[PDB]
This record gives sequence, structure tokens and C-alpha cells, in this order.
Amino acid sequence: SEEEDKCKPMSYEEKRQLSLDINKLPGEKLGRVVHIIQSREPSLKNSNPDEIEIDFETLKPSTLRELERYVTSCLRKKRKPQA
Amino acid sequence: KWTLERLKRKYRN
Repeated sequence: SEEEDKCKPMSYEEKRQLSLDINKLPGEKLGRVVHIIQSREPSLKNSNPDEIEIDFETLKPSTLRELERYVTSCLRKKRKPQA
Repeated sequence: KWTLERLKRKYRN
């Protein structure tokens, strides 16, 4: 049952990019990461999604890696209409 | 880092 906790920790350069990959998403899609973070991090469920403030430095590895593989799934698909 | 400034203002906007 350790696979979920065995996911490697998101490094600084990854975290920074993650907060960026996440912010690349359309508003609706950041509704997912807030949902992930808020659920995985019971410490920030007071933050309302419309006024969310996520702390990438408080998130546990699994959350950060969930956030990533998620946005990565959105961004690698159809989400680059600018560049 | 990724507080209300970056997140919220890229989120709500």
C-alpha cells in the first residue's frame, strides 16, 4: 500500500514549474488542483476555490505529483493556443 | 512564491 506514498518528491524546479503548469490551465481546470490539494491537505479546506491560496511548500509529495500528472494530462493534450 | 498573487489572480482572472 506504499505505492501511493512512494511517488518521488517534487523538486524545487519542479514545484515552480508545477505552480506554472497549473496556472496555465483554464480557470475550470484549476478547480481540479484546488480540489486535489484541499482534499489531500486537510489544512487548507478553509480556502474557498474562488479565492483559493495553495501553498506548494505545504503540499505532501503525493498531492504535488497528482497535481502535476493531472495538468500535464491537460497541457500535453489540447492547451497551448498561444505559443 | 505561489500565493494569492500568482495563483488567485491567474485563477479568478
